[PDB]
This record gives sequence, structure tokens and C-alpha cells, in this order.
Amino acid sequence: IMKDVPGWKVGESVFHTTRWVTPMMGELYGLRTGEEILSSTYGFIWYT
Amino acid sequence: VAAFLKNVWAKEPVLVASFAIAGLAVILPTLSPYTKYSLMINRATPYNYPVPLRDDGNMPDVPSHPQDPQGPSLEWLKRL
Amino acid sequence: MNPIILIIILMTVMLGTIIVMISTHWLLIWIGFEMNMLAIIPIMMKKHNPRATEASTKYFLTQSTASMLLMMAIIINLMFSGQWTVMKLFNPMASMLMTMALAMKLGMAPFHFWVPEVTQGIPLSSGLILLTWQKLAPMSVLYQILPSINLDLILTLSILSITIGGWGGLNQTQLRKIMAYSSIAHMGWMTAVLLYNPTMTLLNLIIYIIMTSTMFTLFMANSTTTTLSLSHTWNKAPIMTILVLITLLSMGGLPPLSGFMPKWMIIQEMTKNDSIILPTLMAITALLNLYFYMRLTYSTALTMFPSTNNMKMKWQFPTTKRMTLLPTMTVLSTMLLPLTPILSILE
Amino acid sequence: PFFDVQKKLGVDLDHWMTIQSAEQPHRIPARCHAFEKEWIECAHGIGSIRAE
Amino acid sequence: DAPEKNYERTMAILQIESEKAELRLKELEVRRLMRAKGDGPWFQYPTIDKALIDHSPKATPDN
Amino acid sequence: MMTGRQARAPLQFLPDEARSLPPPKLTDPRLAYIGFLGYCSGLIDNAIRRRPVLSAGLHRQFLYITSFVFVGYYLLKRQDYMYAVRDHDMFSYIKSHPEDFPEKDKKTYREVFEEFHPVR
Amino acid sequence: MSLVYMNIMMAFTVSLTGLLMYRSHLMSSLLCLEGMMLSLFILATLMILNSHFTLASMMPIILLVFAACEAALGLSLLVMVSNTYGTDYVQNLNLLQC
Amino acid sequence: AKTLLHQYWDIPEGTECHRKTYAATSIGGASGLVVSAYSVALKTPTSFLEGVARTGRYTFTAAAIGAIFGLTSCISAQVREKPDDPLNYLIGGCAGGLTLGARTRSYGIGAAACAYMGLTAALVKMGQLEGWKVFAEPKV
Amino acid sequence: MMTYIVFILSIIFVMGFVGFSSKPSPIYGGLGLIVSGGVGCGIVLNFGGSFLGLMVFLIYLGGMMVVFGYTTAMATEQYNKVVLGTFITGLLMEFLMVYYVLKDKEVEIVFKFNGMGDWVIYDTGDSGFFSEEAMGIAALYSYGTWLVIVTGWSLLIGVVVIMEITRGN
Ligand SMILES: CCCCCCCCCCCCCCCCCC(=O)OC[C@H](COP(=O)(O)OCCN)OC(=O)CCCCCCCCCCCCCCCCC
Repeated sequence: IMKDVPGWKVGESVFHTTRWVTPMMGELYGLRTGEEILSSTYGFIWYT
Repeated sequence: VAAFLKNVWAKEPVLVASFAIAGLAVILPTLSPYTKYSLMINRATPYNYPVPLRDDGNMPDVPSHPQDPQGPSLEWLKRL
Repeated sequence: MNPIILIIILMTVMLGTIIVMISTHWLLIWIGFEMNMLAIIPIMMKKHNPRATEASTKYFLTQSTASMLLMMAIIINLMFSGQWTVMKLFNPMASMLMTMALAMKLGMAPFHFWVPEVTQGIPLSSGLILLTWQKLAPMSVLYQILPSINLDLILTLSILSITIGGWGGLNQTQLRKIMAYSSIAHMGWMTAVLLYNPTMTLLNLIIYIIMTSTMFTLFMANSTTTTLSLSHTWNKAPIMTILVLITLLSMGGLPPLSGFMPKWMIIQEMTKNDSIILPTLMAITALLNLYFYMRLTYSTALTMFPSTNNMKMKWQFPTTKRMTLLPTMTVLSTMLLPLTPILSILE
Repeated sequence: PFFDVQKKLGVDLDHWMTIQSAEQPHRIPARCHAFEKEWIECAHGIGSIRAE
Repeated sequence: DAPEKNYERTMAILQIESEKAELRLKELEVRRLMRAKGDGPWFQYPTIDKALIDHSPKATPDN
Repeated sequence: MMTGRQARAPLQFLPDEARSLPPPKLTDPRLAYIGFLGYCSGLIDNAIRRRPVLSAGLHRQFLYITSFVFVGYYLLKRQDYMYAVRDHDMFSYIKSHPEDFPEKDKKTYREVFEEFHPVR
Repeated sequence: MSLVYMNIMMAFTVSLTGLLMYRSHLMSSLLCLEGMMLSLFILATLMILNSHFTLASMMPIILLVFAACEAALGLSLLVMVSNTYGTDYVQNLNLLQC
Repeated sequence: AKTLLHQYWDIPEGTECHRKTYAATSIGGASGLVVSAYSVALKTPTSFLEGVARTGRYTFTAAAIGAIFGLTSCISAQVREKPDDPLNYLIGGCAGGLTLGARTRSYGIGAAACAYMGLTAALVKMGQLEGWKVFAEPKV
Repeated sequence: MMTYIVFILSIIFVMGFVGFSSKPSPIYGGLGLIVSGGVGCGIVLNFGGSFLGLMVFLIYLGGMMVVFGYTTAMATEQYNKVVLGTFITGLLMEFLMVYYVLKDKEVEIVFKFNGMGDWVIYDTGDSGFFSEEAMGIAALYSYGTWLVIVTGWSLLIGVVVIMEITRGN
């Protein structure tokens, strides 16, 4: 996707460290469908 | 201490029962033999993961397997 | 009030101030202010007349608003820092909100509008507590957050407090409102030097508490709540006129008295930091405070206003009032300027 | 008037809720435990002016 | 008094007050450098104590 | 100003390094002035309750003088300690930072030019 | 940052300007004060749940308890004002102007 | 409104009179709006019409003070050809004082505001010259 | 729409605060604060603060607003322009904020704010056999000794204070 944007670094860390940072919910389920989003982000909270 | 207690058990038995139940609740765990076992059961309940240790070479009291003899046992919890 | 209940409530006021002073967590700071307000409300309603209920209601509203703004500043600190240490703040918005909240807790202008009304509505001992003891906790929190305090904000609050506390007392004849506008002016003086040297802030706070405790103790000993009732002191207890003379000449910043020491050390530390105009305007504005102080001294000690005939009966009775520490508070509020380098113990 | 009574008496009244990297119940890690530990162990002892 | 006494006493007074004046100027300069750079014993505003940090193995390893 | 020094050992009124300093003598003019404040407090205490001022309660005036001298002795110890701490930190910062405190070349007045502004 | 934090802050400022602009009643002032407290509760809870910072989960309980005790004190002041004047109107509480 | 003062003080004296007059007019109008807001705050007017009337009167008064202030200052800097000279702001402050006296409809307030605001504007010019800090940064 | 459920509840929360903060009456002010407490409680419940949301319902709405309505029934008598005008003013301001942050996905009133849903900022981990919020509230007793001391002392003092000032003597 991010080819047309000038000056984009693909996979650029927003952190200055090289330590592994735990992935966020948007960092995993961001480019996916909203059903998978809801099942990962309010599934356990809404479950019965 | 005897006539006042019978008088207040005649007049206000609700408050006598209240202060008796509350006083036994205060002083009885200090005289109970089973208060230690509450502590022992609560610290032996494994909510987390028992993260293993790097065997540097000399840890004789740390086992290499769950079924090894050395380690904190719970025979007292099964038996009681 | 039951004296057991009075002792427990005053210990709770002191305990709230101590919890604000000694704790390292923002929630305990807020708990200490809540405890302090909740305990001091019956000290204000000790006499149970509509003026004490009005004063306690206004005090509740202002301190409650300040407490909620303080918790909002703490919450924005928890946003932008994820922690709770009572130290510098990590956001200028939280710094502005906490400076506003502590200015409301002090009664600094423009949030000064409760202090003369609430001080008028309550008795003299509760007014003494409000104008001396309740200044200790927010000045401690301002002492611990001074790396984050905006300079222009605290200096605007300081000069506005000095000017409004100067022009407020010039119209007043009630003694409690005079002490309240003097409180506004002196809190402006204390926060004006805070970012430059907070040891001089503590010096001004201690000398002001000594002088205010002296004036309220003299007002309780003479049972005078108006200027014109303070004027009848010469025909009853002539030493008290001398004491209010030397204490009001102290609070005006006249040398050789100890009330010259705070403002002289404040001008002394602010001109180290290349500020000449600001302490000069502060010092010229303090002449208004000294003007209504001189008005009180003229009405009380330097002249003799005409008395009534029933004073002859009170000539036959001495004072049975426990004037606690009044000679000590009178001496320490007048003759301490030779001991000006004692301020180093507050470093 | 930060009268540090807690460090003088050696008692712990409120140092435990103060940061996220403190001893949590059941050793629950916060989401920024490593980052706050790095920032605290950086900024410790050098004061606010050098820590900024 | 003798002119010797006034003269040498004046020199003692000038030595003491000149030393105090140089120490006041150095005091202002030291305070300026310590508020600016923040690397001395003064103006050390408190940071967080790093002894509060729990270094135990937590519930999840990514920390 | 010195908030980082008195934070590692908090609430010490007189630390252990304060005993390396000479204490104030009992003939200290500051301590004598605080004793005079105790005498004045005793006189005002007898005056406000309509007692004979110089006569009544010599035990009370003696306790006022004793109490002010007793408080003021420890206050002067803390005062001398804090100014000694101030000079110690000053001298350590001057000694440890030579590049910020250069030895100024003291020019004699044969080289120093000063513009003469006449008064006429 | 988070979009819901904007709404909870704006809610605190709405209840602030309600509390900072009286109409007639002291009860409406106390309602605006406890709406401010409600927004503080929600904002603190959303931060502490978001951070997974465990020991501050007891903090909103302490906020709620202390400020509801504050609210009981305010209602007792309102009751004494209403026993004095008959209403809880703020214009009856102006004896201290002189 | 800090940038109002910045866009006042960026322009040199005696060069661009219309923009300096507009900037000083806007600064005075902002001050008049602040005084109007506090005056309708602490004192309730008789109606909303009286409130907007008092607001417009105070705002136009302070805006006219700033307008004649900046106009007199820049035209005096042009006709005297001296940029770094506080006599320009002295005459401008006296013109603003006469403006305040004309708005308050009295002569003695006009002369008093002339003298005091002229001395004040000269002090502001000298603080602009030697760099006098009223809100000085703590340095020691 | 369902992914933005906490945002929708927050907009209803702001609308409720505009509803009672315009102050039509203390009775309807209490009603608006009850509805606001319910929807803000829903905001809290949708992040996993189940105990804190039920503390809202049980304590806030269950005790304190009951006492506010109880006192309002003893203060005012049962049987405008500024209220409705300020209500529609706040509603216009809030929907302009919503329209701006939905058309631009970045807004700055005082701070910067994202325009996406707040589902993105959650954690992707599990807690095990406990609620972390429940265990942190359970730690009020073992860890929070001083906190319980000062809170219980403030409540006992609050009892004493209310009995002192309502006595009238
Ligand atoms: C130590 C453990 C912790 C104890 C604290 C916890 C208590 C839990 C229960 C909570 C009770 C809350 C309310 C308590 C109020 C007590 C005071 C009281 O009620 O006094 C008044 C009462 C007479 O009532 P009256 O004034 O006539 O009013 C009309 C009612 N008919 O007077 C009376 O009725 C007299 C009451 C006092 C005498 C009661 C003696 C009971 C002894 C029981 C056996 C020993 C138990 C050990 C602990 C003893 C503690 C005292």
C-alpha cells in the first residue's frame, strides 16, 4: 500500500528503542474486517 | 461483672449477642490452630506461572521436573 | 460543641494538613484536602447563626470546586505520566489547573472573592484557623510542584493578589475583612518569590502566620470584631493598644520590625534574578496595606475615641481568657529583624 | 514543606501505588512496565534538570 | 586610639569585607550555573526512586 | 535552593556532620538577644494580665528566658550548619568546575584605562 | 490521544461551566459538582483500565467515597440554608456583603 | 493575545503607521473586551441591552485609546525621525490620556491620564530599549 | 457503528451533561445526572471495569443520587429560555466537534485526539483466572492499609460532622 507516499519507511518503529514492544490491538487487527475487530476487542467483555 | 451481664442480657439481648459474636470474631483467630493453614493454602494457590530457573550448576533444592522429590510439597493439603 | 468532639475535629484538621505535607501520592494529597475541608466545616458553624451557614456554604463551594480541579489536574498528570509521584508535573495544562486549584484553596485573587465574606461570617478562632493553618497545605503542594509552575501565571496571580488585597482593605471597617484582605495581599507576596527562592516563601509564610495569630489573639482577648469596638481598648486594657500598635506597624513592613523581613528578603531574592520592576510595583502596592494598618492604629492606640459609661464596670474585672502564647507571639512578631539570618533553617 | 516522614520512620504509606513498575498483586505487569522502568532507572539520582 | 590601630584595623575590616564581597559574587555565579545546568548538589528536584521497581518475573514475559 | 542535599537524609534537624562544626558559645550575642526576647515576653506576659511587670512570677520570667535560650541554641546550631553546607557546596562546585571559574588576570592600574569625567 | 478522553474532558468542562454559572438553586450547584465528580470517575477509570495498572483500580473507589461524603456535607449545608430561608436560592445567601 | 503584542512590536517605529495603529487598536480592543467581561461579571447590568452597551462603550473607549496612541506615536516618530526615543511614546501616551478623558467626559481625568499614561508608555519604551523583564525568568 | 459504541455512549454522556448543566430544575437536573451516570457507567463497563461500573450503580446512583432526590423532594415545591438556549448551544458545539473529528480524524481543542474508534488502543493479552481490576481492588486491604485508615477515619469524622452541623445547637 504505502508506495505512493513520499518519504515513508515501511515497518518504521514509532519507538526509539530496538526492544520488542508488545503489539497493540490496532497494530494487529487494524487492516482486517470489523467482525474480527469486534470479536477481538469486545468479545470477552460482551460474552454473556 | 455478673449482675450487670445478666441485667443487660435481660434488657438488651440483641446487643449482648452482637458484642459476643464480634468479640469472638476478634479474639478467636489468635487462638485458632487452623489460621496458619489459611496462609499456607493462599500462598500455595498457583495463579501465575512458575517461571523456571537457569541451572547454573549448584541448586540442589530446585527440582528438574515436577515429579522430582525436592521442592515444596502439598502432602499437608491432601491429608490435613 | 462537645469538647471531646472539638479536640477530635481539630486533630482531624491537623491530620489532613499532615497527610498533605508528608505523602508522596497525589490521591493522598487530595484525601488530605478532603479531610481538611470536611473537618473544618463544623469549626465554622460553631455558633449556628445564618452568617456561619452562609460562610460555610461559600467555603464548601469554593474548596469543592478547587478539589475537583485538583483531581482533574492529577488525572491529566496520570494521562501524560502514568504515575502518581508528588513532584513536577508533566503537562502545562495540568500545571495550570493545579495552580488555579491551589490559588482557589489559598484565596488568591482573582479567586479571592470568598475570603472576606467567609472570614466575616465565622468566629475569630475559626477565622484564625482559616487564615493561618489552611495556608500550610496548598503552599506545601506549590513548594513541591515549582519546576512545573508557569512563571507568567503565578506572577499574574501574585501581583493581582497584592493589588486586590491592597485596595480591598482600604474601604473596610470590619476587622475580619481587614485580616482577609491582608491575607490576599500576603499570599500574593508569598507566591511572587516562589519560583525564585522558596525558602523566602517559607519565611514569609511563617512570619505572616505569627503576625496573623498575634492579631487574631488580640482580637479574641479584647472581643472586638469592628474597628470602632477595637477603639474602646484604651479605656479597658491600655497594654493591648500598644500591642496592636506594634503588630500593625510590623505587618505594614516597617523596619526595625520583623514584618519588614519577608518583603525585604523577597525583594532581595527577586532582584538577584534581574527583576526590578516587579518587586518595585509590589513594594509600592504594599503601601495600601500599610495605609489601612495606619488607619487602625490611629483609631485604636494613637488617639482615644470616646467610650461609654458601662466600661467602668468592666474596669473591675480582669481578663479570664486563656491568651495562649500572646506575649510570645507579640515578641516574635516585632523584635525578630536582628535575627534575619535565622531564615537558613528553612532551607 | 515536604516533611518526608515515610523515609524518616522507614514506613511505607503510599510508595506502592505511585508507579506502574511497583510490586503488583499476583505479579501483574502493566502495559508500559518496561518503558517506565527504563525511564525511572535512567532518571534516578540525577535530578529533574538533568533528567529532562 | 593610635593612627596605627585605626589604620591596621581598617585594613582588617577591608580584608574581611572584600572576602565577603567576592564570596557573594561567587555565590550568585554558582547559583546561576546550578540552576542552569542542574549538575550540582542544589536544585536537585526529586525524581522517582528506582528502588520501588519490582524486578520479579511477571505474569506475561513481554515486559 | 538546597532541596537535593536535605533529601537523602530527611527530617534531620541537626545531622551528624553538624557536630564537626563549632557550636555557638553561651555568650553569643544572638543567643543573648533571644534571652532578651524571653525577658520581654515575660514582661509583656505580666503586663497583659495586670500583674506587677518587674515583680510577679520570677519563676515565669525565668522559664521564658530559659525556654527562648533553649530553643535559640538549637536554632543557631541549625543556622550555622546550613550556612556551612552552603559554603561547602559553593567551594566544591568552584573546585570541580574550573572552566566556568577562570582565574582573572588582575591588571594593575598602570594599564587600566578609566575615562576621566571632570567635575566643573 | 483517545477519542473518548476528549468527550469525558468536555463533559467535565460542561459540568464545570454549569457549576461556574449559577442560575437559582444550590441543589443544581451540587448536581453540577457531582457531575464533575462523575466525569472524574469515568476518566480515571478509563485510564487505569487502559494502562492495566493494577493497584490504581482501588483509586476510583476512594474518589467516589470521599466525594460522596463531600456531597453529604454539601447537602447538610443546603439543609441548614433551607431551614434558615425556606428555599435553597443563592440570592438569599448574601448577608456577608456587609 | 501575546501574539497581538508580538505583531505590535515587530514593526519599527516611524515606518508603517496604518498597521501599527491597527495593532494597537486591536490590543486596546482586547483589553476593553476583558474589562467589559469582568464588568458584566461582577456587576449585573439592568438588561442584555445595557450589557452590550457597557461592553461596546468600554471596548470602543480602550480601542480609541490604543488607536490614537499608536497613531500619535508613529506620526511623532516620522516627524521627529528618532526611532529609539521615548518622547514619541510620551506624546502618544498623553494623546491616549486625552482620549480617555474625552471618553470619560472630563478634563482633569484627561490631564491625569495624559501624564501617567505618558510616563507609563515611556517606561514601556525604555523596557523595550534596555530589555527590562517584568516577568523575569529565574536564573539563580 | 458497533465498533464506535464507547464513542456513542460518550456523546450521549456529553449530551446528558449539557442536559442537566443548563439546569432546568433540580428535579430534572437530578434526572439528567442519573441518565448521565448510567451512560458513563456503560462507558466504564465496556473497557472491563465491571466492579467499578457496578460501584457507580450501587453507590453513586444507588445511594448518592437517591439522597440528592430525597433532599430535593424536601427543598423545592412541585407544580424556559436560558436553559433551552444553552442546551442547544452545547448540542451545536458537541455535534460540530463530532463532525470535525469524523471528517478530519484529528482535532485539537486543547489536546490532539484520534478520529478512529478507541478499540485500537487496547491490549492483546489475557489475564488468566482473574480480573486484574478485581485483584487491584482486592488489594485495598493487604496493600492499602494507610488508605483504608484515612478513608475510614474520614467517614467516621463525616458521621460526627453531619451530626454536629445539623443539630443546630
Ligand atoms: C471487642 C470486639 C469488638 C466490639 C465492637 C463491635 C461491636 C459489633 C456490634 C455493633 C453495635 C453497634 C451499636 C453499639 C451501641 C452500643 C451502645 C448502646 O446501645 O448503648 C445504649 C444501650 C441502652 O439503650 P437505650 O439508651 O435505652 O436506648 C433504647 C434502646 N432500648 O446500652 C446497652 O444496651 C448497654 C450495652 C453495653 C453492654 C454490653 C455488654 C456485652 C457483653 C457481651 C459479652 C462479652 C463480649 C466481649 C466483648 C465486649 C465488648 C464490650
